[PDB]
Amino acid sequence: VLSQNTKRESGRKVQSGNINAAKTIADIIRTCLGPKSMMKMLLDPMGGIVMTNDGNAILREIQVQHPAAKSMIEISRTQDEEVGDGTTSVIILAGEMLSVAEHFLEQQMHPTVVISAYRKALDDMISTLKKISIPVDISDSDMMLNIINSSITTKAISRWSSLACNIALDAVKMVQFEENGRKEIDIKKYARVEKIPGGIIEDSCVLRGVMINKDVTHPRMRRYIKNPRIVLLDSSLEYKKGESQTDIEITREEDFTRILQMEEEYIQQLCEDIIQLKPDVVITEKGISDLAQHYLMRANITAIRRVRKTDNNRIARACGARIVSRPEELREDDVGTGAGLLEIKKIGDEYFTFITDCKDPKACTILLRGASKEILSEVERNLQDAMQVCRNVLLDPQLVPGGGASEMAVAHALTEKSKAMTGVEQWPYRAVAQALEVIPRTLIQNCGASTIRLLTSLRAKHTQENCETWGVNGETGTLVDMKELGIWEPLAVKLQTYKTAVETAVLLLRIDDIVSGHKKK
Amino acid sequence: EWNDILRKKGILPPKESLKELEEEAEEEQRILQQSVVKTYEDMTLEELEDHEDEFNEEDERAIEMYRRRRLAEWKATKLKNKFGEVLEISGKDYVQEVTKAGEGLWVILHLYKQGIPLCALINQHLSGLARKFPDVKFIKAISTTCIPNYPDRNLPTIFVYLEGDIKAQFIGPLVFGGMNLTRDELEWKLSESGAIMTDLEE
Amino acid sequence: AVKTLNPKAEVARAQAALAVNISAARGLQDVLRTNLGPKGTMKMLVSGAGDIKLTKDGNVLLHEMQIQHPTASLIAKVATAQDDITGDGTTSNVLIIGELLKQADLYISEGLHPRIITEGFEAAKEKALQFLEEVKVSREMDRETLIDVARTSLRTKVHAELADVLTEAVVDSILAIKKQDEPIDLFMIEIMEMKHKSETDTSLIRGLVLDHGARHPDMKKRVEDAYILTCNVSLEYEKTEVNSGFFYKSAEEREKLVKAERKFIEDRVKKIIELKRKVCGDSDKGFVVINQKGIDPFSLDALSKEGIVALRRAKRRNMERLTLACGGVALNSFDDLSPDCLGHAGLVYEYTLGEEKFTFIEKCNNPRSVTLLIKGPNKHTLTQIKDAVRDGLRAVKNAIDDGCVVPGAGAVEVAMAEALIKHKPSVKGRAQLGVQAFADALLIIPKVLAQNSGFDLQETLVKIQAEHSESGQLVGVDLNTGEPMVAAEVGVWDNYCVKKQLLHSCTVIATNILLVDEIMRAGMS
Amino acid sequence: VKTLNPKAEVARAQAALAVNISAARGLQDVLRTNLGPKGTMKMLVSGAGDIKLTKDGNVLLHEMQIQHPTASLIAKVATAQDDITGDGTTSNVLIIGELLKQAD
Amino acid sequence: ALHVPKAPGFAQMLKEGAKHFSGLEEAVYRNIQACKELAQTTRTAYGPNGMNKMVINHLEKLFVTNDAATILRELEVQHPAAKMIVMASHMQEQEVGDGTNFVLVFAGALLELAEELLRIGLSVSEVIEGYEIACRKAHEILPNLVCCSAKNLRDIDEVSSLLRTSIMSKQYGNEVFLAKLIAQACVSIFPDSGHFNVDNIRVCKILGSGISSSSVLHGMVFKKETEGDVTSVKDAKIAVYSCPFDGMITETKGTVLIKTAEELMNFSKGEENLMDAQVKAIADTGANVVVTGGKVADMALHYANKYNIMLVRLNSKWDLRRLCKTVGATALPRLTPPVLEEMGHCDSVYLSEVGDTQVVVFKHEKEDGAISTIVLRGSTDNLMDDIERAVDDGVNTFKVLTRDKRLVPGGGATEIELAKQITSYGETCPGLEQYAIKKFAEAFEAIPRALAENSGVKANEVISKLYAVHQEGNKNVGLDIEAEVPAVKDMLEAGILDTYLGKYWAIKLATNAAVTVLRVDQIIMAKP
Amino acid sequence: LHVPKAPGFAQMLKEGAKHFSGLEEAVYRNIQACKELAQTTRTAYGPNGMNKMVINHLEKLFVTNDAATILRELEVQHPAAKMIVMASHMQEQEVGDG
Amino acid sequence: PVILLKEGTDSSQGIPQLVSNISACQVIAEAVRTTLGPRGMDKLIV
Repeated sequence: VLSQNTKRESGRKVQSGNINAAKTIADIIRTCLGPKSMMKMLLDPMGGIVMTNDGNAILREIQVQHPAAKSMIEISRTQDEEVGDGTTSVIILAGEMLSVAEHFLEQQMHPTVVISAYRKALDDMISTLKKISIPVDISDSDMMLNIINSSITTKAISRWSSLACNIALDAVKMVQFEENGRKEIDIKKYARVEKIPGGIIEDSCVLRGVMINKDVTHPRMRRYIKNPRIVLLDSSLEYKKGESQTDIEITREEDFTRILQMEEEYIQQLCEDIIQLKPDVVITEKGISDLAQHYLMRANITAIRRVRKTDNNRIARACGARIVSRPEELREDDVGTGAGLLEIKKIGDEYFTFITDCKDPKACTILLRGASKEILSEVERNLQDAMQVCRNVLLDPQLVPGGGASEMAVAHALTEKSKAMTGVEQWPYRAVAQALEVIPRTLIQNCGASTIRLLTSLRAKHTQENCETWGVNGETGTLVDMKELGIWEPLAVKLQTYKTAVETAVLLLRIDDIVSGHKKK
Repeated sequence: EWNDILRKKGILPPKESLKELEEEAEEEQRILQQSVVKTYEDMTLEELEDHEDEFNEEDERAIEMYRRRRLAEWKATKLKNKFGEVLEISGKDYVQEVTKAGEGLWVILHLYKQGIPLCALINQHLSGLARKFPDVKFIKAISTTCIPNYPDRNLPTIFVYLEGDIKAQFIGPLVFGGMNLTRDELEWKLSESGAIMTDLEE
Repeated sequence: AVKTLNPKAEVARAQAALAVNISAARGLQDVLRTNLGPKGTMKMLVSGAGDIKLTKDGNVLLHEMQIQHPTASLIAKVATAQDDITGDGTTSNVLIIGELLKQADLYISEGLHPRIITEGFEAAKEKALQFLEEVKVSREMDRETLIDVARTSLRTKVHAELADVLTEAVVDSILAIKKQDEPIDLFMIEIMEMKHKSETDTSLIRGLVLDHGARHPDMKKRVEDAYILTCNVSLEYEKTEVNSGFFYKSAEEREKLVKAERKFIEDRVKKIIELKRKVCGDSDKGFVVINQKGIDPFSLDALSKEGIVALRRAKRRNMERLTLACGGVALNSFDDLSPDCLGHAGLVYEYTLGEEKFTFIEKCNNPRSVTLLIKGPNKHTLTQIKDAVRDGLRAVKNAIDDGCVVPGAGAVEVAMAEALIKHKPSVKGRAQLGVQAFADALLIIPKVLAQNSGFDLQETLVKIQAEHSESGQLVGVDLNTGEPMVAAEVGVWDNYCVKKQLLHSCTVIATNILLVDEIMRAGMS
Repeated sequence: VKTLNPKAEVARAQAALAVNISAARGLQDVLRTNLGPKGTMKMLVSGAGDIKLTKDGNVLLHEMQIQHPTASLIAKVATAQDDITGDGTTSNVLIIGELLKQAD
Repeated sequence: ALHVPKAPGFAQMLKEGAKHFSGLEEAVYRNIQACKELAQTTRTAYGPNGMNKMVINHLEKLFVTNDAATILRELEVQHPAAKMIVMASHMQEQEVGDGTNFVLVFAGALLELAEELLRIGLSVSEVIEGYEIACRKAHEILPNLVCCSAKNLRDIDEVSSLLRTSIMSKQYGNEVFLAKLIAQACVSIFPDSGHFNVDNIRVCKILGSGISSSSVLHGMVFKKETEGDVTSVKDAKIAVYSCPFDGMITETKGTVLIKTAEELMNFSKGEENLMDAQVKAIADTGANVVVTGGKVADMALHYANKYNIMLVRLNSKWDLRRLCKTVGATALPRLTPPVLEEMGHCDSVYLSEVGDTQVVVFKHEKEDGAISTIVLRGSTDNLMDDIERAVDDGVNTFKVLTRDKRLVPGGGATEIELAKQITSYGETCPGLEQYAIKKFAEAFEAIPRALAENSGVKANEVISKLYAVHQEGNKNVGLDIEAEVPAVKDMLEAGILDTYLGKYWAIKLATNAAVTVLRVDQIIMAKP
Repeated sequence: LHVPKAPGFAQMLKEGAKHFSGLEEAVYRNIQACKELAQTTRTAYGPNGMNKMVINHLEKLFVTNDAATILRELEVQHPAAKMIVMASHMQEQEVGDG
Repeated sequence: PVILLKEGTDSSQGIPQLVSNISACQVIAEAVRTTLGPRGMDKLIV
């Protein structure tokens, strides 16, 4: 028969559990968006201490028994990887609109017509969003700082935006590059995020160069150079142990001292081959013996070893240099230049190499002076979001007004097209359209001010044109035009949020059977 | 209510018990998590070659002491690497190595008749093992000259001796039968004899 | 809520979150107000093993008490970052944060959603920061300035006579520095830990002191004048890296192979002693060789057959120390040799401390590396003195960095209080309320000092505030009779940038604490 | 004083003060919502599966499973007040707890 | 770096057995959802298309119950709001009796609409007055919807049709047979100036053949066999006795004192002769049966044999009281013969066999009496229980009809009428309370949807048709769930009726339960 | 007969965490413990200084009249005892008698 | 939250139960599927 510990359930209870868990999870992270946001705290299963207010970064930190919540977490990380902001937005949209679907499901409905209503609904509202799409040129720095401040308005570090926002844009350009003249690339892995504890927020900014937490490898080397000569090697200077085994049979009177002489001579010849194209700094990820450094002290090289592989990539990209593997292949074109300034400064109680670029960089490294690793992590996540949106606007010069007004605008548009169409799916259609504006009521709750009157006035104002930009002012719980407030969000972000929430709803509204307790095979 | 009043007075129902087992198990589970960092500096012998990713401070007292113990360990282990070729001694001397073979040194006393892929593959596996463990005395020979008219249906028989005491036995192919038998399984069996400490899946 | 999904989920509501955070912070501030100031209590923190440490330092106080609260964890983290950056008055940080949250509690007790208070605190912080920029006074560093700065900032974590002797020793300490280079860092100065004698014997050494003594009973116990050979060359025996062995037919062949084995150490030793003699060795011209690698007893005896001085296995930073103390150029191979690499030392001797034998090098002409020696009754006192000297040198560095010293002992914060009160009817609204308490925030700093002194709080407080209000100057707190009197005139200051960073961090952590809405233990399902 | 009887709870001055303050805070904050023609309506469940709907303070005090010195004093005083006058007894506890909070 | 402790205050004092919920976003919603699903539990069936729900109690009695009142009596629930709702239904059944599930579904619809509106963002008070205004509007408008009034409660087919409506909510195969039986029983005892009582009707279940072989009996039937050697008497004279039938034993220890032989000699003789004198005096009244409840003496039985006297012994004081009520006899405290005025007279008494079960029967051929019982034949006890509760619903219907004759047609017509008129009224109110009026109106639209679902019929068509008909001008037209296809017809001509009082009490108790639920804001649960 | 402990410092301790505060707890307790320890060995190091013996965990016997060894082998759970024995040890490292 | 009814209930419904009813009855009949009829069989139960 069937095995013992396998429980199998069906009927209404499974969808009941699904919708209840969906609304539950949506009812734990509601109050974190808009200017009025309330800063959450959570503890990792390990025992760490974190605090954040953006969705998936913390929703990754929950273990659950029910499957639907794991599906929710996967949706959250999908949104995190795709857009990096408004993570809570898609979650709450999915939860509220599933809640709307629930009541309708109770009333004799079957999921086939429901999912058909989703497909037609999403098609219609995406088309409407295309209609209301307006492009704006991306060549203005003031625009980009405005959008960064709009995004960070949901974040508590908005205080320093005046400087901080600008910092973001800097990286977005000073890493920007294109392979062979095409396929423009902006690598965040090349935008290494380093944070030095202590210091005010203002002292933190992007440096037109590369930052590494290392120091000098020998006291008697210069600790400052204006223009060093850059070479990168990927082989150790210590004796290489070959591949096979020989076990030399010392038969004659003496070969051991001869062996040591040959060893030091090989080291000498390779080191002098390196010196042949006179450098000023040699950098390598491998360890180095004393003899190579001693030989380099005649050439006064900086002699830095044991660097990180991605750090090698970043430094090479910034300098524009190349990477060698043999001293013998050393040639001219590989040695890049652009090291406008080099320092080894003692910061706090740790050393850091300060190479400052003079020429064009194609990779950035960040100094982050703060008060604690958790706050620095917060600002790092938020600046990552900043460059994310900056590059998103770079790729697509589209904008629509922020503050959630477009939700109600497209809701009214779908209302009119539901009037145009004929069917019974118009009911769930308009219902999920009403689910769309869960955001503004959430914003009002964050404000804690009057709700119904402003909601109704907003609703009346948006059923006609000329008000689509006009939105909800969360600063003081009022209604204003967004042509002047400044909150503006890219088209692709809201596109992805809409698609993600709708597809999650479509996924969660098909199951009929659950079987639990089976074994991996 | 009534049950807990019972509990204060009597023990006729059991329901408050066994809630300490999982408690202690979780306590030990959290406790055993510091063993990874307790011996981080106490296991690797290449950490000196791991400069610039292992150094934060050098107290030069216990750490030079660690070099001293490490070098003593290394010299002790590499002074014993003397083997690696399975050897064919004759039956005339046999009494002199069944007994005079050194105390504290394991002896894998292999007996065989060449010709069957069973014995040939076993000889191959042990010879290859000699390349890995040169601290183990391997012996191979023809059992006929070791034991007179030995039954040829009882080969290859593995013998494990030390100080004339049989510690492990593996008699005939009844425990090695099959060309599918491999390197690691032989090493596993000899480890199970108590001579070697390694790890294997099965 | 999510507790339905996870039966093992601990959930604390927003009000519950605030309540627990406030309880934690109140406990922290109540136990910490016992610490700061030269009158703060000194505690016993003992681990399970019995390791005992007696301290007035807030950070080590944090890290050897039994802590349990995630909010308390964050408090300790930020306070530790502050101690890392400067290490002084760390208790002030956490006391400020706790009492800010307390006043926020007093006001939230009347509704009054706290984000308004956060923004009002930001504005008041900005205004007070400008006020601080105004109020600070600049005087270029000198004997009196630095000695008084050290004598004042030192007692936050250590007692009086030690403070005086430490001030004298540290005045003698930061003089081997460059004129305008700022060469000061912990990498360059060293601290000796030796349980030898009482506290009245601690001093400083411009030269260098090493814990390694003679490897052989023929060495020299004292060298009048020495020429230093720092080397980074392997002198001990080594194996050929291809594992070569000896194959011969005769025992005399074995002898010849032994000679072949030894020839390389022989010619290295030959080169070294030849350079030694060529420079000179005659007529009490001592020679010292400094290696960080092993030495064979063969090499040991070969070099010591003529009574040279040479040792082994010092700290890797000691090679920098010696380059900037003896002056001789370091080396890694004898491919190139010249007497330029020779260092100089004006006096070398030894003194065996118990089981351990010590060497001392001194009489350095231009010492750029100096070391500190401290001898105390036992381990706990020496750890405490080490922490105290570390923080004191931190304070000396902070003072000599800039040329602005702010007055201390309670004047500047009451000044900020009155100035913020003046600015308050300009903050535009109920945020003034918060700003009000925000002023009351700084109110704690001499209050705690008044609390520690045993004087009744409100009377001395209103005395101080009236003294500042009537005048425009900065009046300090008396710690002998409580009578208000300005403090900058007796040599009392505090680090300007330190208080800047302090206020920054305190405000940031205060808003982070106050903005919490949900406390979870998600996981372990 | 855990030596004369090893099993005995001994709390010093601040300990007693703090526990009294915390209990009073909890009680007063709970009872804020139970006065006026627009107070919040409380539902209670006895130790049998029987439900009582109350707005009375003394009922709430003597239906809560609360084991505490100050809470006991509160229950007794409110019982006497309900016996004698029996109206707006909420005011009693509110005044007492608020004065406690002030003097704190 | 450990688990979050408890806050100083409430979190240090809510006992381990004590739990608390505060704030409707986490406290009240639990109650709302609990009651919604509890209603859904019985929402599966009522009326013409109900289905029996076999339930087993913790006492291991198998209750095959489709009566929502009996269901809830069997149900054991531990949610306090569920206790509120179930007691509300209990008092409702006490006042009216039939269709207790209607109150359940109405309260569930009201509570789900309440959850919806309060999730929108409303406050408690304004919407409370909204429901209350809608309720009083119903209070006044429902009497306007009273269509007819029952007349004279006497014609047998009249009362049969009147009660077959409430019976039809029960067993559906054929109610008209049970209608005939219940009408025959009830009309026979029609009070003139007194008050009709349910104790005036008795019940006699008998395991046996199909229910069709059952009838009614004007009188009483009991599970006893007479000690009398005679069995059948017609126009017997009944001497009811309340005293123990032995020689009356004095309340104090009475001791025989014998001195001489003759005292022993005459003792038994005089004793039996005195006993014979008493029984002869009793016989002189002309009695043909003797009824007593106390302990009986054999000498009396032998004497009765000597006079050919029927003897019957009962065992319940209820039996004696009801017998005196139906025959007019009296509870005699002494064995002395009564007078003709205080005795009961019966047309015929038998020990009649009823299917291999023997019972003492008191039958009046005039069939007037004062109490009538029903003979029941069924293959199982649970069938007896179900039919018995159906007859309970019918008799409660009749008894409330005697107290109030105004009629309302059941089914679905009145529900849509009330909903439509409440909506139209809500079109005419200003302020923040019209939404509550509309929600109150749409609360009892579940009744049409419930009928549509439990009849296995799509509900959008039927609700649209109902609203179209109600807007057309037809006001007595409701659902039709016998054709098993969306269609409507007027309940008035369908015989499906009801009384204004039942519906009135139902709605008023439903809204009282709702307002009690909604006002409550804090929850403190004690230990199970 | 129900009373909890004060929230705050008494509630942020570990389960095994113990504490003594003020003149009451910390001061009287350590003073009495130190007096106990001093009185234990207060009958030796004299012309008549009476030697005292002890057995260790290592099951080795020791008959000593100089407090050094007997205290160094003895173990305590009182931190002030650690302080006084470390003071004696420092004396020993200085001279090593009395 | 808190559960509606007391613990220890069971709730299976639908066609599952209906089928699960009929089958049970069947069992009993096949236990006695040979007795009546002038052939006649006999059981034994202890």
